[PDB]
Amino acid sequence: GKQCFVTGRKASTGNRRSHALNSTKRRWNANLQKVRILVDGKPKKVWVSARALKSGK
Amino acid sequence: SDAVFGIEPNNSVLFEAINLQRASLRQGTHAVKNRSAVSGGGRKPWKQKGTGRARQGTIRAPQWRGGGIVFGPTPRSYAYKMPKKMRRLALRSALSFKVQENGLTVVDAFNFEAPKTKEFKNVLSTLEQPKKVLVVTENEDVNVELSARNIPGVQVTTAQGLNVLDITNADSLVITEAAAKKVEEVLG
Amino acid sequence: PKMKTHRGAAKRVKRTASGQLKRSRAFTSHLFANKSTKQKRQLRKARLVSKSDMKRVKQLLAYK
Amino acid sequence: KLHELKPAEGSRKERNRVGRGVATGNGKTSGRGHKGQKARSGGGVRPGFEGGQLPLFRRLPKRGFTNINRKEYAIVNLDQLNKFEDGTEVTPALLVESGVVKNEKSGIKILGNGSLDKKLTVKAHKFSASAAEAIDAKGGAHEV
RNA sequence: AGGCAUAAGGGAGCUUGACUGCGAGACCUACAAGUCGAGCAGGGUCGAAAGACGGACUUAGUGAUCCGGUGGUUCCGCAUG
RNA sequence: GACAAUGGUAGGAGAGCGUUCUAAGGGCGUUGAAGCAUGAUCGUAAGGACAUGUGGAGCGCUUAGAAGUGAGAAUGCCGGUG
RNA sequence: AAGCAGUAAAUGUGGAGCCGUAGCGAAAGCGAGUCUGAAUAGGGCGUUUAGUAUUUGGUCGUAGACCCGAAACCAGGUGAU
RNA sequence: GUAGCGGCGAGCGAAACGGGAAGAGCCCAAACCAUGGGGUUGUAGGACACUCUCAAAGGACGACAUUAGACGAAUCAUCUGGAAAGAUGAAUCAAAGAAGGUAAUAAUCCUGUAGUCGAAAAUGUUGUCUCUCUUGAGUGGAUCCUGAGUACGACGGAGCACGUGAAAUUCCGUCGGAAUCUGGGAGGACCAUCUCCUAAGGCUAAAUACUCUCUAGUGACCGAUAGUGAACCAGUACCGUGAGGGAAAGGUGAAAAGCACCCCGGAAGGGGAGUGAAAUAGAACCUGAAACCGUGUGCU
Repeated sequence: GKQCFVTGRKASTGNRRSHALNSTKRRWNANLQKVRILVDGKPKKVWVSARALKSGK
Repeated sequence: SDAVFGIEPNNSVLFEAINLQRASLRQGTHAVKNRSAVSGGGRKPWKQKGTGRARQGTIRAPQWRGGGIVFGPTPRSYAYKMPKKMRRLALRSALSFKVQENGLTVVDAFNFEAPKTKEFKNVLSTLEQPKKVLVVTENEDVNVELSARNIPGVQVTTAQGLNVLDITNADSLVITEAAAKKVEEVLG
Repeated sequence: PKMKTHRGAAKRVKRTASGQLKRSRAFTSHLFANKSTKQKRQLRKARLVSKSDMKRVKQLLAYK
Repeated sequence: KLHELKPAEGSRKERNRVGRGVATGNGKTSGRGHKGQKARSGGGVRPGFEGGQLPLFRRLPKRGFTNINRKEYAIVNLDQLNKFEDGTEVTPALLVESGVVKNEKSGIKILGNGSLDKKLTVKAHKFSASAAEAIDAKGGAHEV
C-alpha cells in the first residue's frame, strides 16, 4: 500500500534462484522515503522514491 | 447422352454416396454426464477400512444408482466427404439407373399464373406417373414448387440441387426440355 | 491432436529412400587411446537400425 | 432401389467388441492377458523409452546441423518435357501448367534421367551436365 | 588353459607397419557392441631374393549419451561482407 | 466322390444370433398390438415361431445404417423378500 | 482447408496448401547418381518409380482412456456450545 | 509437429510468406501567436516566408421490428364397437398432407398450419430534414520545434516457442546515464555498407468468445434406478454447531359416472345390488415377473 508520489513506483514480485536454479518467490521494493514535498497548500511528507529526487522537486 | 445417361450403375460408389448423404444429415445433439458432470460427489461415504461394506469412493461412481455414465453419447458430428469425381460419378449413376428403367420422362417448361395443386395433380395423373416423382426444373420456380409441395410424394427441385438420395428415392422423373441441357452441361 | 515427433530421435537418425533409418555409430566420443586403429576406423562408417529397433521406435519417427 | 442396398463385398466389418462373454474369444481378460502393467487401464510403457535400459535414441550420438538457406529445387527430367512439342520455348510458369510442376521450391532444375528425341528451347534456373548436353544435341539452346 | 624346439624360447644387426584409405566374406550375437579377415591403392622398413610387416604366442588391462576443452579443414554462417 | 482333419487355457483368425433407434419397401392390429403366463414345437448354438389364457394400443417382416447393444460374480449400487 | 452460396443439407466454387514422380551428403552441393576417399579402386545409400483421396476393420499416440478402490498432497473457507 | 528450445531428458513448440472474414482513421505536447487559436510526421513533417482560391456535442425530424391478436379450404354413409378417426363404398380441399386433441389409427370434427390482415401504447433500428461544425490549399528551405532522469548500460528477475545461453526484441527493482534530422531505432551477439521505420502521450467500429434470461424451432436425444440432485409443493424430509451433504415420491376411467340401498361388524373390512366396455379398473386404483408366503390335490 505504498508507492511513489511523483510516479507510480511500486514493489513487484519475482523469483529468487539458487545455484541449482530452485525458485522461491521474493519481492522488489521501491526505494521509498518520507520527504516533505513542499506541494501547494502545505508541506506534506509522502513516500517519494529516491529516483524522483534527482533533478526537479 | 451416354456420358451421363448411359453409364453403368456403379453401385459401390452409389452406395457410398447414399450413406454419406444420410450421415451428413444427423444432428448428434445428444450428451450424457460422466463422473465430473453429475451433481454431488466429492466425499468418501465411509472409511477405507474397518466397516463391513465394500470400499467406495463417491456416491456418483458408475455402479451407484444415480451415478455418472462411463462412456456413451458425445455431442459430435457425422458428416464426412469423398473425392469430387466420385460425387459426380454417383450423381450420374443415380440418373443412368432411371434411364435404364423408364423412370425419366422429359416434358416442357410448365406454365402457371399462380400456384394451384389441382392442375398439377391432374397433369401428374395424365402422365401415368407413379406416386413419387422428382420434378426437376431448370431454375428455381415459384409456380411449380407451391402447386407441387402439398402432395404425398411430389418433390420439386432444380438442377442446382440434384441429390443422389432423391433421384434414387423417386422412381419417376419429370424434367423440362431446358433443365436437362443444364445437367448435361454441368455433370461430367 | 497431432502426434508429436520425438525431437531427440530426429537429430540422431535420417530416413533412407526405402523406409529404413541411417543411424550413426557409438563409442566415438572420447577415450580413443583404448581402441584399435582397425576399430576407430571401423566406427567411422554408418549403419542402419535393425528390425527390432524399428519395432520399438517406428511411430516416434512418423513425419520424418 | 433405396430398400435394396448392398455395399461392396469386403468393404465393411463388424467392430470387434471385447468383453462380452467367453464364446467370442475376448471375454474375461479382453485380450490383455493376466496381471501386469499392460493389463491396467491406461497402463503402458511409453513408446520407445520405457523406464529401464538406456534407449537407442538416447545412446547414439547426434549428427550434423541443418542449414537455414537450403534452397532446393523442383526436379524435372527429360521425360516431363516429352509431353510437349517442338519449337516450344519453355517457361518455368508454363512448365507448371502442363501437369509437370506444382511448386517452384527454389526454381526448377532440369535433370537428365531419360532422353528427348525432340527439339525444345528450355529456360530454367539450374541444369545438369547431362541434361545440358542432351538438350544441346537436338539444338534448342538452353538458357537460365 | 590351449599351444610353441618348423620355434611362439635366447642373441645380434638394421629399423618404426604400435602406417593412411578401405575392405569380398565370415564368427558371434535381443540391440548397442565384439572378433577375424584375403585382396586393392598410396608411402615405406628388413632381406640378395621369394617375401614378411595395419604391435606384443593367444584370450583380461576397460566405460554409451549428453556436456565442456585443444588441433585442423572443402562446410554453414539469419538483408549484405 | 475319395481321402484328410475336427481336446484345448493365454492368444490370433472367421461366421453368425439377439436388443434399441433410423431410411426405404411391404404388412398386421379392438374380429385384439406389445407385455406377461402355459405348453409335449422348430434350428448345430446364440435363438425363432405357433396355440392357449390374461392385457387393452401399438407393433413386427425385408435390405441397409447407427449404437448407452447382451450380466452370475466387482466384501458392486438401489429395491423387495427370506 | 478455411471461407462464400445453399433445407443447420448433400452439392457448387474455392489450388493457399499436402503427398508422389529423385536420390545422395553434416553442409556447400552435385543429380541416376551421389557420398567417403588422392582415386566407383572398393564400399554405403539409391536408380524399387505407382502413387493419392475417402472409408470399414486391427494397432498405437494425446487426451480420465476398460471400470471400481487408497494412504496422501495443495488452495479457499468452517469450527473453542 | 516444421525452425527452435530442452537434466538436449520427459516434454515444449513458433512466426513471416500464402488463402479468407472484416475492414476507417484520428486526436494531442513543442516551435508561433493572441486561457483560446496553431500544428501531427518519414515520399520529413511542421513553425516562419509566397500566394489563393474514435475524429465536439446535445436536441428535433417517417417507414420497418419487438411487445396482445384476426380471417383462415374442404365428408358423408354402412360393419365391428363401449365409443370410429379403423375397414368398405364412394366426395372434396390443397402456396394449407406442421403438429396437438377428440370415447380407437382424422388433409376435410376442434386448436391450428399455408397465406394474408392487424398496433391505443411503449420501446428498438435504420431514412431524410433540422440543428450543428468546419477554409482548404501549394512552394520555400536561414533559423526554430518533433514527448529526459527518458532510451540505453550494469547487477537480480519476469516474459517472449526460446531454461542466461553467443540471446537479439521486450517489461520490472536498484544505480549510472545519451543524442536532437548528416539526428534516432530495427533487419536474432557485435561491427561497417545498404533497406526499412520515426520510441519515450493518447482514442478508436467489424470480423472474435460466451449464455443467467426471451422467442420460435430441431433431434437415427432420455422416457421415471433413465433425463437436471429435483416430471410429484426439491435444494424440500432428513443429517450436521457450522461451512456443508441430500434423498425418496408419476400412470383409476372416455367421462367421477368415485359404489344409492340391504346384510355382518364398534369401526376397518367385507358379501350383495349398482356405475361402467371392464371393479382381479375401488383413489394402495394401467400391465403385474421373480424372490417369498400360503391352500388343495396326482405319484411318492
